[PDB]
Amino acid sequence: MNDYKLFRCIQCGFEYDEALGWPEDGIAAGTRWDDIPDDWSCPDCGAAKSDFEMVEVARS
Ligand SMILES: [Fe+3]
Ligand SMILES: [Zn+2]
Ligand SMILES: [Zn+2]
Ligand SMILES: [Zn+2]
Ligand SMILES: [Zn+2]
Repeated sequence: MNDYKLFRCIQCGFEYDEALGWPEDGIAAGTRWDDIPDDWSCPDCGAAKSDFEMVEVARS
């Protein structure tokens, strides 16, 4: 499947999940990383999207 991916802020550890989005900022569940506008930042420390690393997750 086109699995939904997890991305971890390299500065504070916050994790964005494509499956959940970030509704408080208008980012719908299912929003893929490349489709998030660049005005968005880590909600917990302000780091830019470029400061995230994709997380490898196990099969489910
Ligand atoms: Fe952060
Ligand atoms: Zn797959
Ligand atoms: Zn896209
Ligand atoms: Zn915006
Ligand atoms: Zn940065």
